[PDB]
Amino acid sequence: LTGTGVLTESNKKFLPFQQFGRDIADTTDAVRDPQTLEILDITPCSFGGV
Amino acid sequence: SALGKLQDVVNQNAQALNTLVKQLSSNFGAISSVLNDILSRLDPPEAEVQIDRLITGRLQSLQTYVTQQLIRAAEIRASANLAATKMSECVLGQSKRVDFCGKGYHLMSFPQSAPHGVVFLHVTYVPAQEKNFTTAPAICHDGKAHFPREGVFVSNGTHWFVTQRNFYEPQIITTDNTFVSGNCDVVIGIVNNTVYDP
Amino acid sequence: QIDRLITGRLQSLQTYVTQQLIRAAEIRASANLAATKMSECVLGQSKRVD
Amino acid sequence: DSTECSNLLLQYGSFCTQLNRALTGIAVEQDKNTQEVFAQVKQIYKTPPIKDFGGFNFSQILPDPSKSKRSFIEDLLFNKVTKFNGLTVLPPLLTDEMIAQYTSALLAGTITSGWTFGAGAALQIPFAMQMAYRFNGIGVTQNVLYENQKLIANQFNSAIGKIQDSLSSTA
Amino acid sequence: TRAGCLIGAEHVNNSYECDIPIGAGICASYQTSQSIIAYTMSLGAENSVAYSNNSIAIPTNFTISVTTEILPVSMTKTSVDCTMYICGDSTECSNLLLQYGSFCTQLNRALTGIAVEQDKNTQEVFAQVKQIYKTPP
Amino acid sequence: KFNGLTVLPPLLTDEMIAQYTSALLAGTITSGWTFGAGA
Ligand SMILES: *[C@@H]1O[C@H](CO)[C@@H](O)[C@H](O)[C@H]1NC(C)=O
Repeated sequence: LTGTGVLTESNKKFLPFQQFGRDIADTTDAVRDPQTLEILDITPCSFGGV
Repeated sequence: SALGKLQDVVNQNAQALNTLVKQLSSNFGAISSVLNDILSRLDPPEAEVQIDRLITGRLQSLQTYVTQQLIRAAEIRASANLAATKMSECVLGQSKRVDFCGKGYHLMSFPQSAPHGVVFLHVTYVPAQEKNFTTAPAICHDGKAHFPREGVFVSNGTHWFVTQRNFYEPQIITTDNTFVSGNCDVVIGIVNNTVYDP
Repeated sequence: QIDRLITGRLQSLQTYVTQQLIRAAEIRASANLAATKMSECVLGQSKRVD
Repeated sequence: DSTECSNLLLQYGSFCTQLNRALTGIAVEQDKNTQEVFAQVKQIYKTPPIKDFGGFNFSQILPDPSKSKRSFIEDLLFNKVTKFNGLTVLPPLLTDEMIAQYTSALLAGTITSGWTFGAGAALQIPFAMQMAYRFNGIGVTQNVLYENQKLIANQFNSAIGKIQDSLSSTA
Repeated sequence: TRAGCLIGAEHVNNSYECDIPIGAGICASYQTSQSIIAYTMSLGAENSVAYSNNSIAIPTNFTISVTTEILPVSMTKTSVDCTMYICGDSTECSNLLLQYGSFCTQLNRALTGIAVEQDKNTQEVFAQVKQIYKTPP
Repeated sequence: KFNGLTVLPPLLTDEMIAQYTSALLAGTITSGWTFGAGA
C-alpha cells in the first residue's frame, strides 16, 4: 500500500500475521513495518482553512 | 428513550458522513478506485478517461450529499423557530393557547439546556375530582331574572348557591353575586328562589 | 450501451426522489398547522383574530 | 431481470440503500402526521341517545349507524373527490373507519363537555350554559343569549343547511 | 391479512392498544408458553358522559402536573474541501476538473450558508435576555 | 474527517449556554414575567 501521512511509533497490538489496521469507515490507519516489526500509525498531515 | 429526537439528529448526520466517505471506494465503471494506481498503470490518454469517470461519479455523490444537508437544515430551522416562539410565549409569560404548553391549564415553565436542543418543564394545573350538582341558568326573585356575575348557580337538591366555574366553593346568593335583568317570562328553565339582600 | 441506460435511469430516479422529499416537507408543514388549529380551535375557544 | 445489469450497477455503491432509506423515512412520517393530527383524545366519548340541545340540530354532522359509520357531510366530502417495476403503494396505518371514530369522539366531547375534556376529565354541562360561557368570553353578557336562544338556534341551523347545499352543489 | 401474508402469528378476536404497527389497522404483539398474536387495534375505552339538561359536574380538588418537552435546535457545522475531496494532490485531476467550472465552489458556498445559519438559530433561541440575573443567596 | 471533511466548532460553548438558561430561570423565579417587558 501507498499514501501520504506522518508515521509515528504506535502502541497497537496486531496479530502475528496481520498487516494493516482500518477504521470504522475502512481507511488505513496503522501499518506493520515489514523489515522491523514495529506498528506505526498514520495521521493525515494537516490542512485547513485560512 | 425520551431523547430520541436529538439522538436521531446525531445518527442521521453520522450516517450521511459515513456514506459520503464510503463512496470514495467505488469504481463507477473505471479500472481501480485509486487514482495514483491508474496514474502509474495507464498513460495520460487513458488516465484521462479513467479520471473523468471517477470525477463524474464523485461529483454526483457530493451533490447528493449537499442537497440532503440543505433539506435537513431547513427542517431544523423550522424546529428552531418553533422553540424560540415557545420560549418567548411560554417562559417569559403565561399563555392561554390550549395544549401549546403541555396538557392542562398553564402556570409557568422552566427551560433546561441539552446537547443540540432545549428541554422545557411545563408546570400545569389539572382539575381532579368532581361532584354532580344540579344547576339552573337564572333565578326568579321578584318576577325579575337574576344572573350570576362571575360564577354558576348550583344546587345540592336542598339549597342554591353561586360558585366559581373551576372549584366548588359555594356562596350564599346575595344581590351582589348576581345582576338583574328582564323578567321571569322569557328565559327558559329559570327557577323560583329568594336572593338575600345585605 | 447498458452503462448509458443505467446512468440515465438512475439520474431520473434521483430527480423523482428529490421532488418527493420537498413535497413531503411542505405537507408536514401543513399538517403541523392543522394540528395546532385543532388543538387551539376545537378543544378550546381562541382569541387570535382570523 | 438482467444479472449482467445488476453486476454492472453494483459498481456504483450504496445508491439503492440511500434512496430506499429516504423513501422509507417519508413513508413513516406520513402515519406520524395523521397520528399527531387526530389521535389527541384519550378516550372515545359517545353522545347520549336523547337530543335536548336547547334547540340546536347536530344530525347533519353526528354519525348514523345505518352504514362506514360516517356522517352526512363526511359522505359528501368522500364523494366529491375522485405497477410492474417495484412501484408499491403501501396502505395507510389508520383506516377511514378509525379516523371517523376519532372525529366522532372529538365532536361528542365538544358537544357534551365544552372545553373541559381537553384539560382533564370530561365534565358534562348543559349546552345552553356552554354557549353562555362562549358568549361571555367575547364581551357580550349572558342575558343576550338567554333572551335570544330560539333565534340563535334558527340561525345556526340555517347556516348548517347552507353548508350542506354549498358542498353538495359545488365541488 | 389486508396487508399481506402473515406467517407465524395467531389471530386473536380481541383488541388492545397497538404495540407494533403493521397496516390497515392490524397490530401484533408478544403475549401469552407465549407467542406472537395479531389483532385489530382498539382506540380506547369507550365512555358515555352522563349528559342531561340540568346537571353540571364541578371539580373539588386539583393536581400540579409537570410535563416535559424536548426540541432540537442545531446540526453539526461541516465543511468540505472541494479539491482535496475529489482528487487530493493529483495535478492531472485538478487540471481536468477545472473544465467543469464553478460547481464545487457553489457547493462550498451552500455549506457555509448552512454553517452560519446554525449559530443564528442558537443565538435566536437562547440570547433573549439583556442582562445576566442571579438568584438571591 | 481526513479529506477536507472539517467539523467547525460552535460559537457558543456549553458553559455560556448554561449561563443563559440560568439567567432566564433566575429572572422568572424572582421577577415573574415583568423581566421580559423591561426592567
Ligand atoms: C329537561 O328534560 C326533561 C325531560 O322530560 C324535561 O322534563 C325538563 O323540563 C327539561 N328541562 C329544561 C330546563 O328544559
